[PDB]
Amino acid sequence: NMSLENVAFNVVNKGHFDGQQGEVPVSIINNTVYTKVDGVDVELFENKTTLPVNVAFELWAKRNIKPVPEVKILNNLGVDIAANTVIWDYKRDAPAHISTIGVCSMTDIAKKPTETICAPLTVFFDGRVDGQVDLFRNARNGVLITEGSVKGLQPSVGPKQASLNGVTLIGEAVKTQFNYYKKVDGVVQQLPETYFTQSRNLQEFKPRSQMEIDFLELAMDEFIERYKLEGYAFEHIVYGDFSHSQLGGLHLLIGLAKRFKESPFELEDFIPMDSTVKNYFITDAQTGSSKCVCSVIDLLLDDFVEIIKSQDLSVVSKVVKVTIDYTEISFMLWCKDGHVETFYPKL
Amino acid sequence: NMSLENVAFNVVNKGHFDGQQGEVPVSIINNTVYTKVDGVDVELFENKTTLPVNVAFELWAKRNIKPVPEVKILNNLGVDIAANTVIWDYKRDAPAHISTIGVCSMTDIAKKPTETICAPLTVFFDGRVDGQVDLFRNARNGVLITEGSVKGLQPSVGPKQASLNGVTLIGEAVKTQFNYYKKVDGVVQQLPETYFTQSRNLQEFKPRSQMEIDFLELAMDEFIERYKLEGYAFEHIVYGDFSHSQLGGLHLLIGLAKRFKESPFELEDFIPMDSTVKNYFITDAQTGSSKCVCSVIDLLLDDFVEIIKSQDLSVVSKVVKVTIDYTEISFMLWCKDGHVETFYPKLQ
Amino acid sequence: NMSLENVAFNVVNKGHFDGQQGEVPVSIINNTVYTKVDGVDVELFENKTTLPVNVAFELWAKRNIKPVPEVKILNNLGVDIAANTVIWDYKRDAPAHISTIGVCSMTDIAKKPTETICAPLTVFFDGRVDGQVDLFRNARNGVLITEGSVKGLQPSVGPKQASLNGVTLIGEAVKTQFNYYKKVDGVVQQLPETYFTQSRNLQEFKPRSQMEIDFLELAMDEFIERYKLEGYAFEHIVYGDFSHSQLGGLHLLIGLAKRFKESPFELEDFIPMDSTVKNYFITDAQTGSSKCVCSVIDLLLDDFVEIIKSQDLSVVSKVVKVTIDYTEISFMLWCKDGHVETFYPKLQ
Amino acid sequence: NMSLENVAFNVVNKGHFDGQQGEVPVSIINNTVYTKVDGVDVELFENKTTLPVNVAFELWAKRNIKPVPEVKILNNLGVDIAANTVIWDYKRDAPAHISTIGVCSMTDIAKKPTETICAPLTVFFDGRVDGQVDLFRNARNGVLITEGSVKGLQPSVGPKQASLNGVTLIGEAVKTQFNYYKKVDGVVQQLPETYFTQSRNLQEFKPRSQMEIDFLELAMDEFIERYKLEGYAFEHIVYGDFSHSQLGGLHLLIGLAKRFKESPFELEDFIPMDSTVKNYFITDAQTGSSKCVCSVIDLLLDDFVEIIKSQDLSVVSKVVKVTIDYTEISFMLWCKDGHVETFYPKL
Amino acid sequence: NMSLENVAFNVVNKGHFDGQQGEVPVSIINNTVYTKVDGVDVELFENKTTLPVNVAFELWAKRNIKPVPEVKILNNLGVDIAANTVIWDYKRDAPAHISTIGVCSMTDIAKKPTETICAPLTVFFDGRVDGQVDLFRNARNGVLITEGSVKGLQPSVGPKQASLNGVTLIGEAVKTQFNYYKKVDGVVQQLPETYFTQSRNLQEFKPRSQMEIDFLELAMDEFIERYKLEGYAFEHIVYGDFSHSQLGGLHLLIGLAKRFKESPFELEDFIPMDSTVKNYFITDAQTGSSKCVCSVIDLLLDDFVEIIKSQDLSVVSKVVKVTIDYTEISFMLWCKDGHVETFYPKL
Ligand SMILES: N=C1CCCN1Cc1[nH]c(=O)[nH]c(=O)c1Cl
Ligand SMILES: N=C1CCCN1Cc1[nH]c(=O)[nH]c(=O)c1Cl
Ligand SMILES: N=C1CCCN1Cc1[nH]c(=O)[nH]c(=O)c1Cl
Ligand SMILES: N=C1CCCN1Cc1[nH]c(=O)[nH]c(=O)c1Cl
Ligand SMILES: N=C1CCCN1Cc1[nH]c(=O)[nH]c(=O)c1Cl
Repeated sequence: NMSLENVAFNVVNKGHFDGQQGEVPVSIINNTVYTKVDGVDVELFENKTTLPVNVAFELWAKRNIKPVPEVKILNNLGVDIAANTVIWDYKRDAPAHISTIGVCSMTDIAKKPTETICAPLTVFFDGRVDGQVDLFRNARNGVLITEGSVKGLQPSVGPKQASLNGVTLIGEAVKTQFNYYKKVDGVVQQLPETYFTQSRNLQEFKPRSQMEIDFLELAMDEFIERYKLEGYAFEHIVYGDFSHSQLGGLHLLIGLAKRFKESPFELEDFIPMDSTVKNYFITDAQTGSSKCVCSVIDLLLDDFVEIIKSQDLSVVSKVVKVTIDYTEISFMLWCKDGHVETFYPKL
Repeated sequence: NMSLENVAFNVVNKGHFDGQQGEVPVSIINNTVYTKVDGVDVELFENKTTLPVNVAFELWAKRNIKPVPEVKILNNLGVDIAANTVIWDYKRDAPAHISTIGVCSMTDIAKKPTETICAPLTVFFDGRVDGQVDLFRNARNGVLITEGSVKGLQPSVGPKQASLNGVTLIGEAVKTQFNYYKKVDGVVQQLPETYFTQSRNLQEFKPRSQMEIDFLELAMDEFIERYKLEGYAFEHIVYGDFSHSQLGGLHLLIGLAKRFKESPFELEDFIPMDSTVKNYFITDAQTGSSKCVCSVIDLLLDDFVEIIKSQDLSVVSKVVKVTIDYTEISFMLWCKDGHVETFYPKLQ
Repeated sequence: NMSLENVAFNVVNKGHFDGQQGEVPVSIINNTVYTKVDGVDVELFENKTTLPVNVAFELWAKRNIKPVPEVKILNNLGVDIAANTVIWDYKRDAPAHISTIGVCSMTDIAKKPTETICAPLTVFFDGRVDGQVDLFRNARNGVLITEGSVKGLQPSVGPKQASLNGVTLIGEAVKTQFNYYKKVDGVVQQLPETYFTQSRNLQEFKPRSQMEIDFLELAMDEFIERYKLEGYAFEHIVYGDFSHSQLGGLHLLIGLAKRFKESPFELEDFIPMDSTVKNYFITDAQTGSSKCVCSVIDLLLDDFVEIIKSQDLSVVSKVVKVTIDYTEISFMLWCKDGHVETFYPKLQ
Repeated sequence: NMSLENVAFNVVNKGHFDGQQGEVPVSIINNTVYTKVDGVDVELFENKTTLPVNVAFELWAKRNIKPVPEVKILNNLGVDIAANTVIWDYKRDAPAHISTIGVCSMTDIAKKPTETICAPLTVFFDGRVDGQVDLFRNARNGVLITEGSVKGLQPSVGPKQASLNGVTLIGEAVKTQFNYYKKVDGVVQQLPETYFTQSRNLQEFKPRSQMEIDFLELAMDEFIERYKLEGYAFEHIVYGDFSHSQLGGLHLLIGLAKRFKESPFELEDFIPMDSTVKNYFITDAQTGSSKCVCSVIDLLLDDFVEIIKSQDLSVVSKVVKVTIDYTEISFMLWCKDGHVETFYPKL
Repeated sequence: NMSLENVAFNVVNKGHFDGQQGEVPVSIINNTVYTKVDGVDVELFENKTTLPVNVAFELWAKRNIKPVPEVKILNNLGVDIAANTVIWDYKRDAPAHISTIGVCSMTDIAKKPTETICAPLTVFFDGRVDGQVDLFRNARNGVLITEGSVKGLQPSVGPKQASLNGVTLIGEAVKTQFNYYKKVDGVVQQLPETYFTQSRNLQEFKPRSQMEIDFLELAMDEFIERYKLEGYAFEHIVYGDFSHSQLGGLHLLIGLAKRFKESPFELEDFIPMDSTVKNYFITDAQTGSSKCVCSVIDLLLDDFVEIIKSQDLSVVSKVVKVTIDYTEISFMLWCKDGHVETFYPKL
């Protein structure tokens, strides 16, 4: 007996869809779902998706409320759809995937991931749910996460962090670090050695290494001396140059975090979605320096330092490919006279 | 077991809400309800009401599909709400009443009309439904229809016609003539003697008496001579006067029907609802004669002739009250030198 | 060169998308596309689909404007998608298929039907378009139409009529009768022997055989006597029975057409889409007889007579399967004492 | 001469409806009201209600701008409608009541509360307005507030705080503490002895007693010792247990306030309205501990301590009824071996 | 080849319209523009204007991304339309002007400002763009800004600050101080001597003079003594009186800034647009003092002091006209017994 009113009953009484029996009266208007509480309408859901309001409400109510991979990792691994769950994209306020399997009669393409319509799609499987490892083994295309080993399968250790109800966190009361596995055309695929981004944000930025503490604490000249970074344009690249009309550099989140603590600036997130590299239109409030496309990545500073120090500085211009979050990120490296001028990731 | 998806399943499978178990997939968008059929979306309902789309859909699916009184009758009798049904108002594409009793959880004020919230409201009861005559007997305020006698209650014979799925008709395979009863503050009321409007339409107009046949077939002059109508301004009032820029008269539907057969015109229904008197902005296409507010009533011609021949004609202008469809309709009567100049109903 | 403004320029200047260069100014508001003509806004398209307004506009502009199979045929043959065209579904005012191939960047799953995403889907190919017969020969799943012979493939002769810009017609200046071919999992299929529905409408109903002429012109009794139809309940099944509150029979479009000429009625099309069997909520205006779900099919009368005269009549009720428009339509047959009581299609 | 344009004139020139004469040009679009200022459109009102945009605009413009009872108190006392004013619900951005009396021609069921249509409804009367005490005396059902005594009527002293333009506050320049009176079916009703919630919020939380200062300042072991709370599971109940997957306890707002100062967490207010007990879907950012339905109440800590210490701890499971904000709040008390395990309010 | 899809291509790849060739797939729904990124819809623009969604999107994408005059200055100078650019109004989230010249085929009234349809309109010209000074000279009505002298034209030195992507700032990496020129009916007009407002906001308020530092730092009695302000009701006017039901005074932004640091209050901006004088409905959270129409201006405190000390205090009531932001601001001055009672600007 699945229905709009039963989904709303579950949201009101359980905080999300929990399979309970019951109904509440519902009103739909203004792309919004209301329920009646003691004679007046209370908003339960405002649709920000491109789906019909009542369909989006049901997928949101049926969202996975356990730690799940961040959407950027699923996208980077080519995931098209999830087995018997909904990965909600809190950056977009919308389902991460267009279709479902065994979730919702308006969006399901199948009830089980073994149906043949699913074979060409990369299905996400969650080894914490009974039966899903076996489904991964039978699927032609898929991505599997587990908490532990799967007999005979070679794992890839994922990022330390995961998303729990739209909060990205490294779990202490719950496990957020998974093994990853991937199959293409029926064949298990070796996932590449990879760096991971750290998923921090500008204002709550906390360092995760002694080098990152030093960078936030020392003066730039002091930090550069200790970590032997002369000639790598580290200031320009990480900390930014605000002296000209066009803002120079500023491509690591920790550098924006330091600048923001000192002096606020505006960041227009003009493609608002989860991605390994983010592009912002930045305007510095104190100087008026700005840049329409400022590419930013949150790598652990030690990782970025390892990457840039590995580069040959003998060419004026060069694409540098780095595996990050399982995907190939192209960096542009600009050099002159054997030292770096700039280095930035591309989206 | 109440559910949007179950309402849609009933619409798809039974043509209306029939209390069947089942569900179909539904999308709501654009103030429209869709359902998915073989991979594509099919429209089931477009909301034209001021209620939320899913609520309006459910009240529409739960509409009464038996012959029921036209909305103008229920309005004139002061009905506020219906016992355990929805009277769908097809002139407004909306429920006839704001609230419900035992129909829909978003709009219900009660499950049964015996709840005290219902005592002040004038509840419509339907003697065809078991138990509702007795519910009327116990109610403080109500209107009751029946198909036959009720012990101890004198009936008022209602109109011949009723509304069945939005079609107004005089039933032959089904009964459409009801007895009417009304209670106010626990007291059974004597309903007044009344004329009834005939609820016909311009394009499909059927005469219902020999006088109406003669009016449609004879020339104006011969008709007036036959029924001895000199001095009552029938040429103005019923036939209409298209000779000046302001259209004169034309206040009886049969007169519009006769003109429309001969020469088409535009009628703008600028207050689109069911009422005993209708006002139209009329533009005649042949002549260009027009009138912003042309008040029109569909009386049997014989009834209209009885009314106008039953008036005193000795003052320039006055209000004439006529009980029609159970309500008091004001007409304006204008006379000169002992004869009619014009006579028209007012929408009020 | 793809662009909303370029799509609008083609609509304004060519009547549909024709691949021409140019642009006009466009406004989108109210799920409606406008363009500016001499300082004011003119409506080009009102979106009635569940797709975004600008996407629906483009698919509509890119609709196939040649005669194409009616949507019910394509549905019954299991077509999922069309190769490099849009079949516009004029009954739903929406694309017949959710996705496209080589039409529109928002809806395309592929540029060409040879991409592997297309292999499981049943792709509609059009032999009038160069290369598409060969694309069918190579496709895993498909339906092909042609105007003539294909070397090595046995044809199924399709219906006489097809849809041209939403008008269903039997072409005289253009060919509307196609050969049909179908492949499932790489294997060419033998399509079954089938009847076809005639796709006529109530108001414009044209007889297509002498038997149908006789049915429209003769009285019920003389018709039944002439074609020796006693015992098959044609009076109930085809002519309909309006004598009780529940309307009896009336399951053949020609019978509705004959009634409609004599006396109008209301048909509520409560699942508005193209299908072989249609269900209507019918209310007869003259009698008040009505039925919530009246199943109606437009067969040539001769075909219907062949079907009903080809059944065993010895049990109270059973399901009779009939191949119509390439699909298996279930009918319910009800008999008593060796004669028909009623016979009606089911929408399923 | 009441009209949409006159309501907008009043909003522009007086900040709200003030009965002044005048008109401004208005545009309605996107469920929003605009007025034209020097050639361009300026937003005056965005409709978040289920009423028609122009109707909601007029009720919002006609909102009571004096301190009024919080909506949760009116709801708890059964109020259906207000006499000749609009109580605006700033938690819902909507009128607290569906219908009006003498306010708005689209929503009025009557012009005066003495009309018989009002008799079955509990009408709110404001004794600060001339004539309303007398109307309360003539009404069959109603709730009256006053600043002072009403001859012969037995008062109930209300909460110290009230709402002024959506700000909940204890007045110093204005009076916010009212006497309350209530009638049902023509009969004055004795209002119960009651606790009141304190209406504080998470981030601006300020303590209102020495015990509350101590709780924010001392360590939990120290606080528990001083106030002799051993065996009442006070830590679990008030301060929360974040060590497991499912978040244990945490049912008093002061405990969330303390936790939030230390380490931020997300609170999804999935039924957004004013109520004595609130239910949140909480996710702790530092540990990943979470709970779909966490029931929370803001009682003065001294009040909560009085309540829990009053309980008999000899039964494993027991509903405990406490009058709060004039309504019966059911608490679940769970005990083992003569000490409390948990204690939480229900919504 | 201008089109909706090309505008969206530019927004995605360049951060704004940059004249680049290319297209992305776009969806329009819910008065919102989406583009498809790897199979799912991402929001690019939410229309808050009264224009059609796709038209508003194009004007926003084509917004001037250099420092431009704040909208209040353009409005005060009578500007109706801009030459070959879009001044975006970030206070209204909408174009500052209804029509355009050479920007957008749905809103253009002309392609060049020399067309005769433009003659009756005051056109904004930007002397930093090649050719626009000459266009100003040929225009019948217009306003011109430049960075430097224009031969033979008498300049007016504008405000120090300008708006860069909705951030108001005094430029250090870019120039924000312009010369202003204005023509009416073909004749160059002498712009008046004027004060300028400072365009600061409540929470980030930073002082810009020793007097402003003193006001934030000293006690009111101390500040008043040092700057010899006795008898000018400075406390009432600047700092506010919260002791009564109706909030007295509080008309300078610096006074609200000081009060807000000490104790928060609500400011309802009920006409949300950019203007020299702003009107707020204010409610003090600590006392409950409030005022429906509180007129506020951000003048440098030294400027306000110069203005009030210049006034003759011998009349109970008097309108005082002050040129601010090039416009005539009327102040009401109320005096008794030779000292000020209050002084407030009018909107
Ligand atoms: N600074 C400029 C001006 C245009 C090119 N560019 C470099 C740059 N920087 C980024 O941050 N991201 C890019 O993609 C690119 Cl590309
Ligand atoms: N013809 C005119 C011009 C204005 C008055 N009038 C009569 C009239 N005729 C109607 O039909 N209805 C009215 O209400 C009225 Cl009133
Ligand atoms: N007349 C009635 C009343 C309910 C059953 N029935 C027969 C019928 N007739 C149709 O036309 N179509 C049906 O599906 C069915 Cl079923
Ligand atoms: N902790 C759990 C898991 C399910 C039951 N429960 C207790 C609880 N806690 C609340 O905070 N509120 C409740 O209503 C209830 Cl019930
Ligand atoms: N304090 C009051 C009560 C009504 C008049 N007034 C003064 C005032 N103060 C402002 O701040 N702005 C005004 O426009 C005006 Cl006017």
